[PDB]
Amino acid sequence: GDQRFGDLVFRQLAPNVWQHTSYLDMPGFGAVASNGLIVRDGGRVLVVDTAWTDDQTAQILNWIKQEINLPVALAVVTHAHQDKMGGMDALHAAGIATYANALSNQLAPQEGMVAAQHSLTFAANGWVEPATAPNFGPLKVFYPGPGHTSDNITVGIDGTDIAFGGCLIKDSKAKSLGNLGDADTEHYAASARAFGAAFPKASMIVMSHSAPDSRAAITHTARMADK
Ligand SMILES: C[C@H](CS)C(=O)N1CCCCC[C@@H]1C(=O)O
Ligand SMILES: [Zn+2]
Ligand SMILES: [Zn+2]
Repeated sequence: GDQRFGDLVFRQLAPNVWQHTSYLDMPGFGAVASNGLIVRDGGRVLVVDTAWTDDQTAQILNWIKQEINLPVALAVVTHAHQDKMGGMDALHAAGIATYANALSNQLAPQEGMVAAQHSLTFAANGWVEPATAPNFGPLKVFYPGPGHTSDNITVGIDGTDIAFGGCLIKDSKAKSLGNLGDADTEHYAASARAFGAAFPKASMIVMSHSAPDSRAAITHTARMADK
């Protein structure tokens, strides 16, 4: 299943969907995996999240060229931390249009990230304002509320059973939500449940720091945020 391509790993999840995985030695935590997505929509490719670094992100684009060989129309990144936004400059160097929550772009400089070119804004109910996500094809973008960070967003893939929780969701047997340094501890639990309710038919939950899991990942995350 897994395909090793340099120091990255790619796994097909559905006919038009792949998970990209990249690793960063975080002193004190080991070599930490981070997952994002690659989606083919007809004659173009859409990317969810960068890798940790520009070099790794360029390797994602090289893998796309080899395995899909269609242009990358856009990328959307799911919050202003390095695992999701660390490779922005590589996307820009490649000419790819980039999108993030407006709040992620606001936070990017202080978090050490390069901002995306375009800002997404969200309705009161959490769904992206459609004019801010033009030409997103099957990507359905949802702001569940503050949790892992104030800016975290999530993405469903229409035509599949897949929803991507990014760093908000941990798998059903995880033991910790992380260090919570940037987390909204008051609202985290509600935000996790809101993600599940926004994508109620998704049976494959993809997330940044666990392999894909069933919907049990959402309720386990939500219970731990209760603490
Ligand atoms: C870099 C990354 C951005 S989500 C990060 O800070 N993490 C996630 C990796 C391992 C856990 C530590 C910390 C956390 O979530 O507590
Ligand atoms: Zn994060
Ligand atoms: Zn993360």
